[PDB]
Amino acid sequence: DGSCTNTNSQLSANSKCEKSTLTNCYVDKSEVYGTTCTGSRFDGVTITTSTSTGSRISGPGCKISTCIITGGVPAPSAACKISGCTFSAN
Repeated sequence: DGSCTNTNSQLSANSKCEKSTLTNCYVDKSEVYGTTCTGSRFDGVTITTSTSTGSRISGPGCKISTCIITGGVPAPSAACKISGCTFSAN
């Protein structure tokens, strides 16, 4: 019972708790769907089940699609669909 799905990190206590957390995540008014954390930072973002956790993710209307790890890095996610998003390391 860690606030919906926050048992170690912070999903903004107001986003989409559709996935537990590891020990390094602080989102703000966002929407994630079965997404992993491990190491990353969110803030005003609407993403779905995505393995992107490295840098900070923000967007008043950002839309991601799965993709892979992040961290201000492109990574092998050329197949990822990101539109209207602002991120850069965490």
